[PDB]
Amino acid sequence: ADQLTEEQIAEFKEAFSLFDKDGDGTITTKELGTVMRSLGQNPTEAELQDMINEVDADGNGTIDFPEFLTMMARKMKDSEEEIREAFRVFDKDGNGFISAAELRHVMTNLGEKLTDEEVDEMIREADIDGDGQVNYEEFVTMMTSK
Ligand SMILES: [Ca+2]
Ligand SMILES: [Ca+2]
Ligand SMILES: [Ca+2]
Ligand SMILES: [Ca+2]
Repeated sequence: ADQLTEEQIAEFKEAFSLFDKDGDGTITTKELGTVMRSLGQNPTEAELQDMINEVDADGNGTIDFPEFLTMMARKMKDSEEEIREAFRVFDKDGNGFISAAELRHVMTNLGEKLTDEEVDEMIREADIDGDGQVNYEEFVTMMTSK
């Protein structure tokens, strides 16, 4: 159930507005296809009717904000949870920080051999305050939800 602040809904409503081109508050297959053709996609009509249908709670044939949002919050919510759970696997001593030895050790046990250099590269494309570690905040920014 969408608890959400005023900011992520400002994001979700923007997300919606870009789909609802003529602004009548609902997204049609024709409006969905346009967006998707725009982003380089190649869908069929049967495909679009299929997307509009799994989210069309009231079966009227178009997606409205309420319907759009229920679904976007469920997604966003499943994602935050799997990123939260992933953090738990790397941070094996619970300190709230994933260190190189942590990441290295885990990668090894995960079916992957990495060098000292490679690990530092990973724990450095995420590290925003040069301390040699990735905390949950830094981690969540790397794994932008999904
Ligand atoms: Ca519309
Ligand atoms: Ca609907
Ligand atoms: Ca740790
Ligand atoms: Ca850090």
